[PDB]
Amino acid sequence: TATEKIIELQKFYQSTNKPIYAAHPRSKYYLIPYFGLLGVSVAATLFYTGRACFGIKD
Amino acid sequence: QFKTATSIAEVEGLENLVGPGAKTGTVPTDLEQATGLERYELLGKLEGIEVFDETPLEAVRKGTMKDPILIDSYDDYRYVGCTGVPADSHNIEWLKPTTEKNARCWECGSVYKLNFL
Amino acid sequence: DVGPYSNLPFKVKNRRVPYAVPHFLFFAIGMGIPFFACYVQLKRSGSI
Amino acid sequence: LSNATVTNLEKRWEDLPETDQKDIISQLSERQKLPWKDLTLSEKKAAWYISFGEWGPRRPVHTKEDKLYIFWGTVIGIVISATIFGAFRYNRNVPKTMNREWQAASDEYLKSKNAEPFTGYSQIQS
Amino acid sequence: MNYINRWLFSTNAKDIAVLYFIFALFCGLLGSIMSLILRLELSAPGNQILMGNHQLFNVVATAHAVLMVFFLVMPAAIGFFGNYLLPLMIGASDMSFARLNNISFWLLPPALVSLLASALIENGAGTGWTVYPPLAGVQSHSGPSVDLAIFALHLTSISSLLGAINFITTTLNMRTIGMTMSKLPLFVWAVVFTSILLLLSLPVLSAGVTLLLLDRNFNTSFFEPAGGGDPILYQHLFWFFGHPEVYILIIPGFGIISHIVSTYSKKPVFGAIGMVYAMGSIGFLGLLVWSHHMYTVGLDVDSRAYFTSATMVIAVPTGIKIFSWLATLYGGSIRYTTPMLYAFAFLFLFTVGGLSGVVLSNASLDIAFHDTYYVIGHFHYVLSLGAVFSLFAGYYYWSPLITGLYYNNNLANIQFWLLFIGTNVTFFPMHFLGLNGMPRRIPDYPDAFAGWNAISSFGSLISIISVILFAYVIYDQLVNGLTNKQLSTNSLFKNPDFIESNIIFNDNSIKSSSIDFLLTSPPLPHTFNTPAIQS
Amino acid sequence: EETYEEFSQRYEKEFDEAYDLFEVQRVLNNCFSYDIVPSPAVIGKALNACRRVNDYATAVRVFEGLKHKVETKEQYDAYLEELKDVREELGIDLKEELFP
Ligand code: HEA
Ligand code: HEA
Ligand SMILES: [Cu+2]
Ligand SMILES: [Zn+2]
Repeated sequence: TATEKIIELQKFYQSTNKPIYAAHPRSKYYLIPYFGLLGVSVAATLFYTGRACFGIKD
Repeated sequence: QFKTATSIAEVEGLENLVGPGAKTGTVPTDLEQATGLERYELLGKLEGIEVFDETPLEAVRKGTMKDPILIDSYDDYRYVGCTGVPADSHNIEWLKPTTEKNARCWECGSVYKLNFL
Repeated sequence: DVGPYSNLPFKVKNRRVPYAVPHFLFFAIGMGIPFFACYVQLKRSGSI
Repeated sequence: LSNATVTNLEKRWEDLPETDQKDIISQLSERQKLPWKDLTLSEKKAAWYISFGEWGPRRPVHTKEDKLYIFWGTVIGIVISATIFGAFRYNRNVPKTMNREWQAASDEYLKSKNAEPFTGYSQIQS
Repeated sequence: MNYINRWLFSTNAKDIAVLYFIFALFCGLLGSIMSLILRLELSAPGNQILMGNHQLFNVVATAHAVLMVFFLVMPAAIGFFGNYLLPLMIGASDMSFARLNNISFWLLPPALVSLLASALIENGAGTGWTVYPPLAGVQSHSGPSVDLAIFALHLTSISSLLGAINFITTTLNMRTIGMTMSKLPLFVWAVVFTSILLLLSLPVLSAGVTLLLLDRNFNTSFFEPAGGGDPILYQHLFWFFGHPEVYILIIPGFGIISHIVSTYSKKPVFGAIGMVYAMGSIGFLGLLVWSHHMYTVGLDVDSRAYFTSATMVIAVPTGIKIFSWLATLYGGSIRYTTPMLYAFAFLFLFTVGGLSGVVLSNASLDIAFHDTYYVIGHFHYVLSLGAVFSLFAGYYYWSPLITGLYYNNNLANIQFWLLFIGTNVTFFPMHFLGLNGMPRRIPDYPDAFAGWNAISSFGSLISIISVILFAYVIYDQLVNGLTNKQLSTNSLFKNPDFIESNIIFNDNSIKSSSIDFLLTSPPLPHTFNTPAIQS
Repeated sequence: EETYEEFSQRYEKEFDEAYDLFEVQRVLNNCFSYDIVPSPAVIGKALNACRRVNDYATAVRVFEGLKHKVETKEQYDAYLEELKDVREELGIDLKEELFP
């Protein structure tokens, strides 16, 4: 209702049965791009550090 | 999530410590916004009750097997460190009293019994 | 389940492959990597 | 409290189970309440061996047959390294300067230009 | 999923120490094989194993320095013994910042990858451990090797800073009910005094390394003398980190020895307040001296006289600790178990390796010993025989309590004697080679330096056999370790006294001065529910 | 700071108030942990204390510790010619007469 949803979200984060970082119905929008792009950032620095040990440049 | 406490006589868990709400246009007070183990200290200190004790061991009287020093615990064991009856004579010796056996402190000799609350 | 084989990250008893192979391969890799590095940098610089 | 249960406990005490050990102690503790000079010699020996004796937690850390094991384990740790280091000693690259007929020509040059006057000069090590 | 949330996404402080131990074992194996590569080349005159390459000799020396200054001694002495034992000694449940403990662990496997990849993409990084400016520029090392090696000294710095702030913040406000900060054990004081130097030393190193990077790749000329800079500045900005660092490696060792001397000799430590004041004095006087590593660079004549005076003063607090250890071992009863063997071999060899430091402190005598193998023989008697011995003693002391599985005594004794003999054969003729005049960092030498180099190549093959026997000791500990407690009475923490009967001793077995040896031995995940009480 | 005539009164008072075997062995263990050897009066109290709690091996092990605390052999035999009516009344046998 009003801007004091503080007395409402404190009855939700308690008794949730899910972890804190994935409890709200908004954490999809933060957690899907971050873990999506992290698996590209790590998979690009393990291709350019093995291509470079063989002497190949760009 | 349930009925809110007013004193610590009506606190049967974390389900009684949410509280009322603040009003629109006011900097809220700690009695209007606190949930967990923070509000429990708050309801203790506005009466005079210290929830988290910081008082050390009894260093007045010794320990006989007939009349032992009673150490209070909510478990079956509690670690007790003896350092003397004038409180700094004995060195630091640690002991574990249990609900089936009493510790006896190999240097000075005090006996400790466990009181299960 | 607290007990003498509960705080370790690897399983030791009641295991399909016996523990000697994962214990030996750890030390084999640990004492075999810095010879591979010397082999690569020797072969990149002409000498055998 | 028979003689067979008490006599010669120095060779049987570590083999009895822990329910035949707590009966001998609880039968010598109602025999010590009697005034002494009424105890047999075997009970006096057993009461000393049960509490103050070389069984259980009063064993030594090192026995006589363990120091021999440590000594002959260190020797077969030194012999292996000598045989490994010998294999990297036959197969060496020996440069031309390490020969006796080359280290005797160096001594004449070090003798003409006076070098090491006080101690010694000698480049010969075969 | 329960594997991930408990050994990868962790909060418990005692479960990160075991991961630190597993990492430290690997990073101490790699450097030891790299040292065996070096010592098998410095055997007889000529070019033996590395065919003609004087690169891939300096790279091996650099990577053997870095993997055991930064990746073995610090993770063992901070992660395995500091994270595990300090909450149990002060009586806390966990650390104050647990996620910072997790990041302080997990910054190190990305630091190993960059260092191992600093030796495959190019000639390599043969700059030495001290990465001096005018050699490590873009005229000798032009490639991604030095850059990826000075990015492995940033992540370790961040990890050490985040661990030190956690250690200081925990011991201030997370103690039990009856402990002031004068009843603390000595190991907690050792961790506090190393954590203050970790705050006060690492910004200078980070600044100097970053300015070297900017000189290499953004053409800034801080340390190039064609634009108005001096290389000597970097030396200042290195060695202000360098001498705190070498006490960071040795202060957590000292306290460990104290516990063993307090335990297996059944006496309390002689003068504990003098010992904590001595550690404070050693920690403070390690920051006011840094220029005794640089006496030949061309300093003033009135500046050498200050740094000879301020260096020999550090002998006075260390003698208090040594003589107090002797006074503790004097009166009591001594039983020779495998921690006390390493304890006895530490009080003699630290003295021998430390008395050489007084000879090198003089500016007149440093003209004959600088960049010479006397320095190497000085600091190997203190690093390999002072810190690694303390680590082995700490492992053989605290491993039955942590793990719950005992070990064979005889094989541990054989390992100790092999380490002793081989390491005393290896580093003693380096003094003779130094006094005769052999310089440092040379693959090939004149033919006069041959004979002692034949003897110092023999002890390394003895020490590697001891490492393999240590591996078998760990394997015999993990398998059938429940049945290795009745073979010997070494498993007992304290012996029965003269008047204490065996029947009385079996009822009351453990007598201690800390909380450590009264726990159940697997330590519980949540070990304190109700608080501990001290009078 | 403690003198002989205060040591040999304080340990008599401590030995004349023990109630169990743990306490007798506790006071006996820290009596032989100073620079002063125990007096013949203190050891005479310790054997009566071992008699009240009814233990035999402790009354033998007291005389064995005197052989290690005392510097020479003549002083040990000077201790045994004055603690003789205590031994032959209670009945305590030494270790070298039992041969255990
Ligand atoms: C491992 C840690 C460590 C330790 C403990 C020390 C200990 C000391 N070090 Fe340091 N030092 C290093 C790390 C360490 N050092 C390293 C790694 C190097 C090599 C440099 C490199 O190349 O990067 C080095 C090299 C080094 C040098 C040579 C620098 C050069 O090559 O020119 C010097 C000289 O001033 C020095 C100083 C000292 C001194 C005076 C001590 C003293 O603290 C030693 C104190 C010990 C005692 C004195 C024993 C006490 C016994 C007593 C009973 C006291 C009796 C009193 C008297 C002797 C008067 N060290
Ligand atoms: C960290 C301290 C340390 C350690 C441990 C060692 C270990 C050894 N070092 Fe030293 N050494 C240095 C300090 C150290 N060194 C430094 C700083 C340099 C660089 C100098 C420079 O760059 O200018 C150097 C370089 C160096 C060189 C090259 C010198 C140069 O190129 O100018 C040599 C060659 O003789 C040598 C000798 C040895 C030998 C034979 C060992 C052997 O002892 C190796 C065998 C190792 C073991 C005996 C211990 C194994 C450890 C574990 C497996 C135990 C794990 C612990 C737990 C389980 C808790 N070292
Ligand atoms: Cu220094
Ligand atoms: Zn006490």
